[PDB]
Amino acid sequence: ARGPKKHLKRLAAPHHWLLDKLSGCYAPRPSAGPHKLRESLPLIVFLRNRLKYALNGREVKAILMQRHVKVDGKVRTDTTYPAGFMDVITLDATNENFRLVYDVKGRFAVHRITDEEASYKLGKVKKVQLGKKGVPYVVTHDGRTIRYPDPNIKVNDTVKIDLASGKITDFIKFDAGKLVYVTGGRNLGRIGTIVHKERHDGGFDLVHIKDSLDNTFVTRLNNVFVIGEQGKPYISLPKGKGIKLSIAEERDRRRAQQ
Amino acid sequence: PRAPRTYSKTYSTPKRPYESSRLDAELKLAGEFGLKNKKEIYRISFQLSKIRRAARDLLTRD
Amino acid sequence: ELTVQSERAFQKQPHIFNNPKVKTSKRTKRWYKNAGLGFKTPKTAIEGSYIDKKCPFTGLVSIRGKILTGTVVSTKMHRTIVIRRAYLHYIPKYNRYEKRHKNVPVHVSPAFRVQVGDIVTVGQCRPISKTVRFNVVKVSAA
Amino acid sequence: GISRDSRHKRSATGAKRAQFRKKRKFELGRQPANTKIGAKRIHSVRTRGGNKKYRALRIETGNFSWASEGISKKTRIAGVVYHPSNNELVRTNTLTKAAIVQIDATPFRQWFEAHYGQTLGKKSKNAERKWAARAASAKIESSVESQFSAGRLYACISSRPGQSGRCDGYILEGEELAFYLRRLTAK
RNA sequence: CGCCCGUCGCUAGUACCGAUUGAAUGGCUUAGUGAGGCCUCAGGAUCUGCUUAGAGAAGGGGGCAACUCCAUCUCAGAGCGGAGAAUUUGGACAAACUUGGUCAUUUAGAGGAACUAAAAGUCGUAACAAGGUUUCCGUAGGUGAACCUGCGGAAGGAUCAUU
RNA sequence: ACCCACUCGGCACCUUACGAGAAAUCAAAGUCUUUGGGUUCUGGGGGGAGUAUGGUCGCAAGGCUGAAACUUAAAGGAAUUG
RNA sequence: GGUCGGAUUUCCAACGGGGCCUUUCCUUCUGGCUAACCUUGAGCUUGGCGAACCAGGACUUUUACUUUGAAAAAAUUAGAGUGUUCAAAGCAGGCGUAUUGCUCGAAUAUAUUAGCAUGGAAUAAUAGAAUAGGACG
RNA sequence: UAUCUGGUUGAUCCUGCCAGUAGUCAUAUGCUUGUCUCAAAGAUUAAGCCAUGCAUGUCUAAGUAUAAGCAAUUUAUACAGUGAAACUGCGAAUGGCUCAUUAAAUCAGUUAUCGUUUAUUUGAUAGUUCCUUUACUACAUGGUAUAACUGUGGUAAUUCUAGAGCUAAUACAUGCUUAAAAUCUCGACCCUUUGGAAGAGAUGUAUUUAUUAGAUAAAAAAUCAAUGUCUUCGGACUCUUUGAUGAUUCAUAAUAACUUUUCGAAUCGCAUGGCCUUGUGCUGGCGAUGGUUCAUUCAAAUUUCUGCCCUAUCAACUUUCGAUGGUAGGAUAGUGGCCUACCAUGGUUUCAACGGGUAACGGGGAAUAAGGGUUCGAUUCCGGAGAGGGAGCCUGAGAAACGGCUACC
Repeated sequence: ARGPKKHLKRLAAPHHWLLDKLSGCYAPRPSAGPHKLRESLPLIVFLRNRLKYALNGREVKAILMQRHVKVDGKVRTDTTYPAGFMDVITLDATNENFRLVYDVKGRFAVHRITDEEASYKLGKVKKVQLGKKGVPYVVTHDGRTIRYPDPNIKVNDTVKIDLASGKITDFIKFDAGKLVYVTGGRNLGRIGTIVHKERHDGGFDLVHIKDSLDNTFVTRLNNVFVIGEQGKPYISLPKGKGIKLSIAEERDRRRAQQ
Repeated sequence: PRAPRTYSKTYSTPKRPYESSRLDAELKLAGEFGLKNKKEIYRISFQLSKIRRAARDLLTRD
Repeated sequence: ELTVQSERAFQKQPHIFNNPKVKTSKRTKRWYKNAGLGFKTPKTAIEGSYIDKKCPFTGLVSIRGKILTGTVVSTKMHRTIVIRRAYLHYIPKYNRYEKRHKNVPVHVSPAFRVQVGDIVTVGQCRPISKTVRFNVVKVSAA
Repeated sequence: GISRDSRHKRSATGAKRAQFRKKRKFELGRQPANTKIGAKRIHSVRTRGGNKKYRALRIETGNFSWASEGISKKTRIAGVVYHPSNNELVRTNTLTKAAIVQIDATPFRQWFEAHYGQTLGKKSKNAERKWAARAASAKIESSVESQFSAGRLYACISSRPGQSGRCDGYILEGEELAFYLRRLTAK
C-alpha cells in the first residue's frame, strides 16, 4: 500500500506473543531491528504481559526512559524493540538477568539467570563472506556482523560472545551428534540431539533429530539452532528442556503439582 | 476492526413441531420441575445431544 | 548454422580476451560452467564455435528454481521451442481426473539437436523473453 | 509516462488484457539520451532511491583501453562509422554502446614510442635498457600500423553513456577488427 | 342429460413483428483536432564572482617646486565566468472533444398477428364406444369453425387365429 | 431330395417366473439400495412452444439448432369395480 | 505374576518387519574408515574384499499411484482447563505464613488439490537389440 | 441427529410436481415488548450530490532564538532559564472508507532474484582531502544570504503577496591539517655492458571501462629462447597459494586510466578530568546528530508450478502501426518486445483459444448436512483497486499521492 507499513492490528500479530483479541483493536508493531517481525518479542509485551511490572505503555515508556533496562549491554530505550531468540536483558532493579529463549509450548519463555550467563550469549551464524579490503567476516541470526573469525568457523556453526564486544568467547561447529535447539514449526522449543541429516542438494537441507526419550522427528536445517555438544548445554535451560509430553502426561504433571 | 465477540446459542428447536407425545412429556417435566420455557427444555436436550454425539463418535474408536 | 557471426554484431563470449599477440594452442578461448544439480556441459558446447549467450553452459544465465520435464512439439522458432505438459487435474466431487496441458515455451542452445517428440527437461532461469522462462538441460530421444 | 510493463501489452494467445492499474513510477521509462559530440553536457536525473544517473549528452572525449597492452588512455573521438542497430545512428553520429568510432590514436602512438622506442606509421642508458627488454612486442600487426599511419583508429564503445555519463571503450584488434572493417567495406 | 374441441363476441394481462434512415446509456475504437505536464534544441530577462580598466581629484609618503608611489566616490570599456525565470524547437506520454464504425443493456410506437385467464355468451359437435365416415403420424390442397379429402406409414385397433 | 443326432449363425416362438417392474408385462424390459463391464444420445411437472429471435440449409414448401415472459396443480401411465 | 488388581522372564504360537541362498548384480573406479580386519598375541593380537562415514567418475528410459515427514498467518471451527454469580463469553486464574510472597496456564487436533523430499513396487500404460549402426571386450 | 406428511381417483399402485415442515451472524416489515450482559448497523437501489464542523502535525538536556514574549541569570558579558512565530529535520505514501474496476487478471498455496531498490532501525566500516602536490591555502576554523521580525503596503475576496532594511544554521555554497614500508616508471650518475644507480610522481574511498588472478582427475622423461632461484653454473629444484557456491565472468584482490568529482565531521548538550616541555600548551570522558560501504530488519517490485463462475444464438484468434522468437542498442533501480532498428514467420486453439455476460474483487471463512455435497462469502483478518472520470508529474527512500499539484470532462 504505497509504502512501508506502520500499524499492526491484533490477529495479524503472531500467536506466540499470546496477545489478547480484546483490549483495543491495534497491536504493537515491532519496529525494525536485528531480528525478524514474528520470531521477536517486543519489550512492551514483555514487561506488560510477562511480568506485569507495568500495566500500560505509558508506564513502560517511563521505565525505558529512566533506563533501568539494557539489551546487548546497551539501554535500548524503545518500547517495541525486538527481543529475539536467545537474547539477553539485564535489570539493575532486582539485579536480575532475563534471557529470551523458547518453550516447548511455542512461546517466548522468561529464563531468570545471573549476570555472567547474561554476559555471554549464543548466536547462530547466518552466513560468511569476504568484506572489502580482504576482511573475512560473518553475520549471525541477530544482525551482528563480525570480522576476523577463525576460518574453521563456517556456516551453520554457533558462537558464544562476550556481550561487551561482538567478539568471540568460543565457537562450536555443525556436525552429526551435537546438541541443538529448534526454532520453527511444531517443534518450537525442542532439544533433540542430532542423529543424522540429509542434503537434497538444491534446497531444504533436512535433519533427523531426537531427544533423549528416543523420540525423533525431522526439521529444517535453518530452523534448528546448535547450542554446543551433546550433554553440556552452553547455557541453562527452561522447564521441560524441549520434551513435548502428551496432553495426558502434562495433565498428570500438573495434577501432581496441584 | 475490533474483533467481533463470538456468540453461539445453547439450544435447538424441535425438528417437527406438533407431536402430542413430545409436548405432553415435556409438559410433565416442566410442571414437575417448575419451568416456564420449552426454550429451557430444548436447551438441555441440545446439551445432552451434543455430549451424546461425542459419546457415539468416541466409542466408535478403538 | 553456417556462420557464427552471421549477424551485423560480433557475437562472442564477453571478457574472453583472446590475445592476438601470443600464438598459443587452441587459437580461440571459451568460457563455460557446470550448471550444478548433476547436469553436464556437453562436449558440443565445449568444442562449439557458437555463442548463444542465453545458453546456461557457455552463456551467463544461471538455472535456479523450479524444474520441469516435457515433450517437444514445436521447433519453428530461433533457439526457442515449445513443449507440452500432459497432466491430470483431479476433481474430488466426481472423484476423478481430466486431461489438461500447458504448452510452456523454453530456450534451447546449439548444444542440443532436437527433433519433435524428444522428451526434455529444463530449468527455471530468469525471463528470457515475454513468453519464456526456462532453458533445456537434458534430452531423452534420438 | 512511458510504461515498462506488459499489463498494457497483449497476452501470448492474442488477448487484450483488461485495464487493471494506473501507471506507476516503478514501471516507468524515460526518453533516450541520444548522446552526441562536442561541448560536454551532462544533465543528471534523480532516480529510485537517490542513486544518480548521469544522462550523457554532447560528449566530446572518452576513455579507451588497449588490452594487449593493458593500458587505458583518454582521447577525443573523430566520429562513428558503423552501428549494427541503425545506419541512422551512424549518419547522425550518436554515441551509444557497441558503437564503432574513430579516435585520435596519437596518445597510443606516442606511448608506443616512449615505451618501446619503435616507430609507427610512415636514448638514455636506462630507457635504452628498458626498450631492449621490452622488445619483441613492437610487432603488433599491419592493420593497426596502417591506422596509426592515418591517425584515426577504430574503437568500440562499450559503455552506456545515457546511464553513466561515460563513453568508455576499447580499440579493435584482430578478429572483430577484420569483421567490422569487412562490414564497412561491404559495397 | 357424461366428458369435450375450435372459430366468433366481451373484459384484463404478457410477450412478439413493426414504418419510424427510432431514441437513450455504457464500453472498444479508425481518422482529425489535440490541452497539460515531462525530456531535449535554444533563449536570455535578471542577479552575480574574477580579471584587468584609465581617469575627473582627495589623503599621506617622496624630487618637497613642476614631478613621483599607492589607496581611493566615480564611470565607462573589455573580456574570464557562475546561476538564470519568461519564452522556445523537436520528441515520447497523452486527458478531452468532433465524427463514423462496432459490441452489448434497456426502451417508445399507429397497427397486425398470437398466447393465457376469466360461473354460467353465440355457432356447430371434431374427439372419447366401431363416438356414429376406427383413430393417429408425415406431406399437399380446401374451407366460417372445429375440420375434410388424396398419397404413403403405424396400432396407441374394433383382429394376436384358417393346415 | 428326405430321416436321425449334433453343431455355429440368423427371423421368431411355447411355458415358467428364479429374477424384475408401478402394472401391463419381459429370456431380457434379467445379473440394480447386497446400487460401478464400456461408451453415446436424450428427459427434469403441465402448457406457453417445438413458439419468438438469431444463425444455417434449401428455388420454394420447409428443415437443423432453439429460449423467455406469462399461466397453472395438476396433466399423465397402468390396472380394478361400476 | 516371582508386584498385593501392577510387570517379568524360556516362552511354546500368531502377527506383520530386516537379511542370506535357491542359475536371482540388488552401479562400480578412486580413496582414505579399510570395514565387517583372513587379521590371534598365551585366551582380547601386528596384516582381510570402499560406502556401513563420507568427496566425487559413473549408468542414473518415463509417468500416474501410494506411504511418511517439513510447511501450510491468525481469528474462526472441534476441543483441554478455566466458577464472567450460571450461561453466551473471555483467557483468565488458583494458593499463601496474606509482611518477604508461592504458582499451572493460554494445550492439542484439522489444514484440499498443487509444490519439495519421501519407502514401495501390485495396478495402468511407457521406448527398448531384428535389410542388429547390438552389450558385454 | 441417514425420519416425512397432505393434495390428481369412485377407490388402488405409480411417475411427477406442488404445498406444508426445520434452519440462516439473510434482509425488510408488522403487532408487542419489564430486566442483566455482549453488539451489528446507508453494502444491496446512486463508486449519487454534498452545506456545516473535525479527522496530521511535530522538540529535547542536546540544529538555528536578542520574540522590542515571560520568569530570573547574578553559576555565569554571548547567550547560557523558559519560550510563541519562523528557518531547519522528520513524517504527512501508515491509518480509515468503499468494492466501481478486474474472470489466468487479482488472489491462495508454492519458487526464484545467479535479475533489483530499500529511508529507517540494528552490527561492523572512511591514517592516504595541502592538487606546479614551496607559499598555490585560517583549521585554536572560512564565505553567503534569507526567513521570522521592522515597517511601506496592494485586492472585494484567497493559508492571496510584492516592495525596502536587518540577521542566524546540522539551510546553502567552500574548505587543509597523522605514520611506516612497496612496485612502477623514469632516471640523474657510473657507464657498464653480469650491468650497477642516488633523487622525483603515484597510490584511501567511490563511479565507468579493459585486463589478470580467483584453481586444483595421475606419475616420470628431452632439451633449451636464456642456465632462474644458489651454485659442485656438475645442476638439487623441491619450495609453491586462493574462500564460498548446487553451479558464476561469485565474493575479493591488482594492474591502466576515466569522474563535469562522490565520502573522508567547520555540528551539538553535559561534565570538566589528567602531563608537565608552567603554554588559555598538550591531552580526556558520557552522550545526541549525521555520515561512504557491506550485511541485517520492516518492506517493495518482478517471478516458477497448480487452481477461477455461465456461455459455441461466439470457431477460428493474434500480427496493419508487436503479434512469436532472435541479434544489436536504448530505457529501467533491475531481467525482458519494456521500446526501437533489422531479420525468420511464426504463436493459441474442441484437453473450448478468442469474444460476450456477471445483481464477480479474490481468499481466510459462513449457513447446512450421515457421507458425498449445494449455496453464500462487499462486509472486523490477509492481499488487491480506487478517491467524481481520465491523463500527467513534482517532492521525496517510498506516491502516479488526490484530506498534493497541472489540464480536460
